[PDB]
Amino acid sequence: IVGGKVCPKGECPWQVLLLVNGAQLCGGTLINTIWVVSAAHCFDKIKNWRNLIAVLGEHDLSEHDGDEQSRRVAQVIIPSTYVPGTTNHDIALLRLHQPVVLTDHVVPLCLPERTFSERTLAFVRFSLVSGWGQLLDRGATALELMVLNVPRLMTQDCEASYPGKITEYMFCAGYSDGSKDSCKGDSGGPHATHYRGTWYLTGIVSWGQGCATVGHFGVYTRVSQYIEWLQKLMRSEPRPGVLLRAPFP
Amino acid sequence: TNTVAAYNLTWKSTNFKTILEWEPKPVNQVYTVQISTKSGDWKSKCFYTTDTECDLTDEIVKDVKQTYLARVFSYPAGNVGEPLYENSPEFTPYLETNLGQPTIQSFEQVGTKVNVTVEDERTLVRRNNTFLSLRDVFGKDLIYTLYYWKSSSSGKKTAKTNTNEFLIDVDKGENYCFSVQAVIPSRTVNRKSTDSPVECM
Amino acid sequence: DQCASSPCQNGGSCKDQLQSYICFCLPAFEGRNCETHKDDQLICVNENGGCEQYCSDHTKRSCRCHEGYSLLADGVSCTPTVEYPCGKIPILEK
Ligand SMILES: *C[C@@](*)(O)[C@H](CCCNC(N)=[NH2+])NC(=O)[C@H](Cc1ccccc1)NC(=O)[C@H](N)Cc1ccccc1
Ligand SMILES: *[C@@H]1O[C@@H](C)[C@@H](O)[C@@H](O)[C@@H]1O
Ligand SMILES: [Ca+2]
Repeated sequence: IVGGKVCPKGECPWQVLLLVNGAQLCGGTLINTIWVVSAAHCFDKIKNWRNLIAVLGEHDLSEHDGDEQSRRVAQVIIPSTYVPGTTNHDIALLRLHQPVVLTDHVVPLCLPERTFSERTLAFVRFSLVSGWGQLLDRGATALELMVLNVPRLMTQDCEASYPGKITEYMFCAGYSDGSKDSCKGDSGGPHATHYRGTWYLTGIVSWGQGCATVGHFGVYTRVSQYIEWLQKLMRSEPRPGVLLRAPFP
Repeated sequence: TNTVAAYNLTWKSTNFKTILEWEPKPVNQVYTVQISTKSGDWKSKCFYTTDTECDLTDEIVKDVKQTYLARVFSYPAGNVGEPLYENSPEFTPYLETNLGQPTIQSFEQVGTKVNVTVEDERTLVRRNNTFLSLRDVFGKDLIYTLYYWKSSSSGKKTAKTNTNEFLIDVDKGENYCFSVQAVIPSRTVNRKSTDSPVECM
Repeated sequence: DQCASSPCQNGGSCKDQLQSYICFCLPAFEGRNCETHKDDQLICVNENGGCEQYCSDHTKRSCRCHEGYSLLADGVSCTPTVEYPCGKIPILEK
């Protein structure tokens, strides 16, 4: 996260940390005790799917205070329409092998209905994005969870920054003055929108041209397009093999 | 090409009565308007209308010093990855709303002096279930210019006031006509109102 | 004065300008001529139909709640039915 602030311990309770071989990979969003939403591109290069780990209730990576809960990722589900090395359909649904326990420091973000997200949440100006990613473009990652308030754009207003590159499965958020943005390592993290006392999942940190670069915005995966797809899969019975390309729509 | 984007978005605003106007007349499509401040949520108005206008008064009077942006969505008729839209110019009500035509409330004469009182024009800014006056909103920012003359006046004379009354000197036996103009000297655009209807002794 | 047409509807008040007019409307009305009723607009596209969470048409007007919440008697509010409902932050809530 560039130009943000440390998220106070417990105030971003749905934030997930994904590790591979103990190494920092990406962020993610808990939406119930079993299921986590992340970015598809985070998994382009996994060699050993058995060493894939999700950590909840995390805050400081350099310390262990006892609120952390680790779970093995039993399944990574990705839209069949997603193509590794490209931007479109950058979303993944992760099944934890065992559910996490909900606590003051571990709580799911709500997955909204499509209509509600399209009609109401889409027009809430600001939303929070968070992660342990780079503090600057091509800089070092953060040890403490970082958070950032960013404004949302409809795509005609983003069109100039990314001509013919923003699909209906994306949206832009951030600042063209090059001061605040999500960044490498924040992928899969929530873009979370508050409405009437409750927080909802509206976006996923996906991609951008640099980080907080003048004249450009962060690009986020438009979660509203995947509500139906996500809910159908949360009902499907588990299958052998960690990775799974599920048809979209 | 199920819809066409609106265009020539224009703010029509007088005493804070603020209407957004656009083209074209709807063909097989309907419009929805949104308005916001630079950092506020979007508020929708005039849902699925076939009008080429939208009254946004109740939104802008909430804070007339804020700078507002509106946008008109085009929806295909009967079929209500986003809809086409167009952005309005930015609009700051306190600085841009047209001062309405003033009106002379009264004028009294005694001796070689005359009072000319301007009616305190009420605006569309509601507060406590009542409409605030033009001077309630602008205070010292607002002045009035009095034009006054007689049948034999080679030219109109001018007076000015920080309030709503003029106290001028006149010739004993002569009848004068009057006309007032509302001015906000600090403005850069729409600095002056139109002239008031003329009242004569 | 162009107000002689009495364009301002619904108990509105007309005020004459140079070559037009403006309508002062009652609190329940807006529009150039006070023609719009502010009450007759209970739809999901308009302020979420007054629902706290989910809304539905076609004609809220049927509000609903996310899992872990239930709809209250007012027919618009949602209340948690579990200890750790989604989208709420315990450390602040307390
Ligand atoms: C995977 C995530 O950690 C990371 C988040 C980047 C968010 N950036 C801003 N400014 N908010 N995403 C990436 O690193 C992607 C990876 C990628 C995705 C699709 C295709 C190829 C690579 N890379 C970027 O975001 C860079 N801007 C590079 C880039 C890739 C693709 C298109 C345009 C730029
Ligand atoms: C003019 O103003 C409107 C708002 C109403 O109060 C009318 O009764 C009045 O004459
Ligand atoms: Ca830790």
